[PDB]
Amino acid sequence: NSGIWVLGYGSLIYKPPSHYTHRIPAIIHGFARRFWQMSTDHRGTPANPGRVATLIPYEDIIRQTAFLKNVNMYSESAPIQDPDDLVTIGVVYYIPPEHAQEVREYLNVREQNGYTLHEVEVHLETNREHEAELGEMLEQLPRHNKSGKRVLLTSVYIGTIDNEAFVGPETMDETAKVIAVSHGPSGSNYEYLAKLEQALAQMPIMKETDHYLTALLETVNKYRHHHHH
Repeated sequence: NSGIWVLGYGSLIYKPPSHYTHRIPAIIHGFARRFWQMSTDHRGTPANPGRVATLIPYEDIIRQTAFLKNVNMYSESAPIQDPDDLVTIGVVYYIPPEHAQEVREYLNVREQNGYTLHEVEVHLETNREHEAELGEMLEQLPRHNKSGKRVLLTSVYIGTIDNEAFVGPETMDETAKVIAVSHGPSGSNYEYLAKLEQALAQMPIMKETDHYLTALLETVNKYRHHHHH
């Protein structure tokens, strides 16, 4: 078999697949990350479902007024004019052939709650070590005409707007109250958001932006420790 490239944009950024051998920062164009997937098994419960991350493609954004309004509200590029105006940061992992089959099965079970497997293009933000170890591969990837970055086809888990766990569109006030208090077998819903925002904030990817995630964390923090009990 071949190896696999797996894109992480939520908890896979800071709780990675097993056995990976490369981990590269990745610019995902044409998708917005939203906390519009409910979690009844990890970060919430059947009685009180949490919220976890999913990616919403441009082609779905432009099919509902509520989605288009929400992306413009939080984006510097408002009004969003084209798919490349939507930017989400993540990382891509390489799993070598010897482990790809087993890691795929682990990730399928880890993401069982409504995610499906897709293939998307990302722009790589490589460092010099990546360029030393993977230069022969990078030279064979196309360079994007606008960004000048190498473009890589990578697999990705996405809760599509059709899946049973999808709760979008949801206003930030409603999403933040749920994240502030939900808690499941994996831990608090708050930890999932806070670790994701920290893992992105601590990535050495500079400004060359969708403010949703930082706005969400700010709202969650205001609601935290102000529950009725």
